Amino acid sequence: IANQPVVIDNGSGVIKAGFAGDQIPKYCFPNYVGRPKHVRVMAGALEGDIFIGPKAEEHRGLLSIRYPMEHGIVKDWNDMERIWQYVYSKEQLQTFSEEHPVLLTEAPLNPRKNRERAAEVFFETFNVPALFISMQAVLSLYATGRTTGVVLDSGDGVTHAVPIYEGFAMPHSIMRIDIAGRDVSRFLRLYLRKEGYDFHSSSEFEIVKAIKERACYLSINPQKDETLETEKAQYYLPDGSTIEIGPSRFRAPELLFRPDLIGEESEGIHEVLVFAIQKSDMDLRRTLFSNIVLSGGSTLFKGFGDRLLSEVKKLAPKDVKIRISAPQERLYSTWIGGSILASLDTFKKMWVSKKEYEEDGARSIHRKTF
Amino acid sequence: SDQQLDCALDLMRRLPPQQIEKNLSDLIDLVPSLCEDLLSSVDQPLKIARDKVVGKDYLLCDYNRDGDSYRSPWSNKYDPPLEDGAMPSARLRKLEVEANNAFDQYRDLYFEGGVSSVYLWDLDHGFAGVILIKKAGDGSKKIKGCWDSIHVVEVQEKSSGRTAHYKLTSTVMLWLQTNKSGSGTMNLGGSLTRQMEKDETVSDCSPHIANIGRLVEDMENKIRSTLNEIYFGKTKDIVNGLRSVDVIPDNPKFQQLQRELSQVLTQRQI
Amino acid sequence: RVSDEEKVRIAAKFITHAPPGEFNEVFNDVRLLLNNDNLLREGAAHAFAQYNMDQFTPVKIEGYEDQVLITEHGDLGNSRFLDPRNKISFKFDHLRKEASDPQPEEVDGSLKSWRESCDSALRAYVKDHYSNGFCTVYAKNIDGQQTIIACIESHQFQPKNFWNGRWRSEWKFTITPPTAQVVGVLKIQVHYYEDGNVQLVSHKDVQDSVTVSNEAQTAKEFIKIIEHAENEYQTAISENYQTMSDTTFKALRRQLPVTRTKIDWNKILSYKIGK
Repeated sequence: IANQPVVIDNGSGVIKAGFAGDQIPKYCFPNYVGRPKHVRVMAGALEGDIFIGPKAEEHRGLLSIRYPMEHGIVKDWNDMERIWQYVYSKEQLQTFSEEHPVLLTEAPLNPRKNRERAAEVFFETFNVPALFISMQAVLSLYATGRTTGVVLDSGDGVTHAVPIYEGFAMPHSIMRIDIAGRDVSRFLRLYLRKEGYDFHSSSEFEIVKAIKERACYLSINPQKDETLETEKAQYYLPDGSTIEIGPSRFRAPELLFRPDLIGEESEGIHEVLVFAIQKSDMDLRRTLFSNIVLSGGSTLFKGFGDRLLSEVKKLAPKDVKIRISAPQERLYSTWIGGSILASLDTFKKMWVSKKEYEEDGARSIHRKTF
Repeated sequence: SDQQLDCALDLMRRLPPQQIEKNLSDLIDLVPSLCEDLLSSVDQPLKIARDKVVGKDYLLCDYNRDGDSYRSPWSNKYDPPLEDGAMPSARLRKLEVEANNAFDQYRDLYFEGGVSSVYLWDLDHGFAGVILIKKAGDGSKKIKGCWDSIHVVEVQEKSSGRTAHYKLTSTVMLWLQTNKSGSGTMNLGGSLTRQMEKDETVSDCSPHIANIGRLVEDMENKIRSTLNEIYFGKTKDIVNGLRSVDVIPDNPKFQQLQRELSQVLTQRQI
Repeated sequence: RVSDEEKVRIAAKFITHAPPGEFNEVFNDVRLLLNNDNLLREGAAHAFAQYNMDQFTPVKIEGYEDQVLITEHGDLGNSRFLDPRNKISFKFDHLRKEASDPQPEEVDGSLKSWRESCDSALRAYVKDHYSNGFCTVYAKNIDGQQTIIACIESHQFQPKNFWNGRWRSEWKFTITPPTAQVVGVLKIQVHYYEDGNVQLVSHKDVQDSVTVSNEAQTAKEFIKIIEHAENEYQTAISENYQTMSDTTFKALRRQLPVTRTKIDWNKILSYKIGK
């Protein structure tokens, strides 16, 4: 049973899906489960009472949105099962789970219990013929067409700098933080309350994400922007009322570089990138500096790459050629790589078959990934 | 004998840093002509001193010491009492008292224990300080350990514009002992040194010591995180790479992955 | 003026406890320190004997095509060492890297023949644990007692990298019917010296009681004890330190303060506490 395999690229913020050997993921939607706050009085209302994807985006105000996955670690397993069921259902894929092999993705260095429980869901609840979990950095390099280079990424949950050199993903040199787009959105929400405009509701939380996506920019010199007084630019909400954003827009994405502002000890994106290069061998450092690939949604801030280049110039040894490259479609970089990896004839060897899982168990899944 | 000093420094860089005092004393026994050179060049754990008039501990360095006696930062006096010791200026002494008080609150927040000391020696173009800290771990626990600061800073005050070129040289001398988990006992000894220079404009609100402090805080957060990794980056790959039981099953897989990557390599291109 | 006898004792302490990646360099550092060679060269020769036994390092004898570890259990006493696998005596030169001019040895080896079957097994499991692994399983009578003494090591030294990982394993198995007694110590050492030093130093002492049954069983039982112990050791050595050192190293000094805010210097210089 070697049908066209499916590539479900997981993520805390957004979840991508579709078939192998494709240019773009056809099925992209945000990873959450909306449920109705209000009392459904009238007959002929929205049926089901568990909303995922575009229906939930259309009917935000009704639904109490909650995310199942934080920092690449699922909290609510029943919610992720409903999301995966919605992916396979007629509203999105129009396929059965029994036909196609599965390509899953996860952030590196996660708890193994969650990886085991993920496999249990795919093999038992769904009747998958073969499963395969993989890295995000390895796929992003397959999407670009390079083998050597570091992959800095920044989704909604995790930020991790994985160094790879000619098909050798060093498991030891992988740096990681639990600081990312969701924490930046939460930090921007806190700043908007300091400005004046309070947002506490779960449906109203996605307006803060929309403001973060649209009206934000990362300054090169933060001390210079602190001394100067801001212009206070405007933005229209979904309702109609205008909001002067003020200094919150530029101080919000500083969290990624300065993790002390939220109140939690971490390295930072720029430190993690330097740190992933340093932990590798001495001969391979200069090739890793030359090939730095960006990925994820939280790398799309204005003057983000320029700030990363300046931070590398400050920390790294002098007289070294720095190059932070990036693809055009930074959001769909990991999925394209999975679609390429799935289309290859080698893919049959790497996967965990259902028969092999039934015989061995979790140990076979731990062996095949690394 | 310049090669002897190079070898002496090379030897202290390879012997355990836990026994610097014993090995340095023996190294001076073996080379008595280099005694003055080695005492200046070889960094060693900081000595504890006690100010009897105030009833407080201070720390000892080469810079604060003048001859056989050491200026206490609390009383401004040397023990044993020298007749005409090398004191700072009355303005710098007042600044030095404010340094001690500021870095007292510094240490007490980061460690919540141990002892510190701050001494600033007067220069014509500048004011140059030493910030010593010594924190001991839980003695009752089987895991022993300490953390030692040797932040030396040099501030070049400019004439016009009120700006100041800072030059921080920071050493961090650590020894973690780990005796737990019923699996054995490991003792890890670190010693990284990092340099940082900066020109900052002087504020009337915040004095120059606060500007120095900002370098210490940022340096300590970075040195600590750098240290932290140099521990794991080596203790992980090296030890795991030597005795990995999962190396032999993954070696067969890696050889399969070698055929696979090679098939991927051709297909990535076209 | 330090006495010549004082100079040798100072040299001995460094040579007896030097990191094996750079110990031959440490000897060179001690020799490059003190002018005269003969005083250190004579003193180091005795230190090297005691030192190269505690390392468990093998000298390759020219025509064996394998590596025989050297310890206190191989020491014949006449400056020559046993090779219990190939069963030939060899003279180990302690300054020079090689050991040559071997001598065929013949002993009844009744206690020694039993363990050599267990030895040849152990090797295959050593090869399983490490990419490059060498061993020696000494056979000897100790004050009437009957004792197998397997040893394993691993040497991974590179000059350019400035890091050196070294494993040494000591394992004694006393044969007593039915119940046998085991004593073993397990020492790791890693050293990194770039931009400043970091060292891993370790050991685990293990006391175990085993029961003898068969040659196939006793060969696969001791190895099993070693396999589980050395994995549990590496597991703890890797997994505890990556997390627990991070928290205990943090319990001494925290990465940020108790407030989780970078301390304000303006606050420190114009605030009062207490009552």
